[PDB]
Amino acid sequence: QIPASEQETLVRPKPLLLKLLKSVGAQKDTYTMKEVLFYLGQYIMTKRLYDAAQQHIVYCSNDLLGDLFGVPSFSVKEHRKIYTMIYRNLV
Ligand SMILES: COc1ccc(C2=N[C@@H](c3ccc(Cl)cc3)[C@@H](c3ccc(Cl)cc3)N2C(=O)N2CCNC(=O)C2)c(OC(C)C)c1
Repeated sequence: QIPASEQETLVRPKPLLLKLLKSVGAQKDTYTMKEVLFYLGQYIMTKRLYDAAQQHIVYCSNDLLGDLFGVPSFSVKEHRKIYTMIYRNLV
């Protein structure tokens, strides 16, 4: 859904997103978008923001992730919409 060139572009998270990434072991100030998604995925799995019965929805209410994305839940199927929510959180 997302072109490879766009996934491989270097970006600079704002500090709140950076906090999130660091919490699951990220160590740098800049990442490709593909790396940002890897660490966000790790964060969702670590904090169990998944739902066993309807796995395609992430539940992020009362979590830093929901404050950054501006939503209490989102569909994992919507890659462009997820990219947009992440771009809001970059310098
Ligand atoms: C039918 O149910 C599905 C279908 C697809 C996905 C999914 N899809 C993957 C994905 C989704 C969006 C993008 Cl832009 C890239 C990769 C990845 C993922 C990565 C980052 C985020 Cl923010 C959310 C999910 N993701 C996953 O499958 N993940 C999350 C990361 N680590 C995992 O072990 C599994 C899914 O994830 C939930 C279990 C959270 C459930």
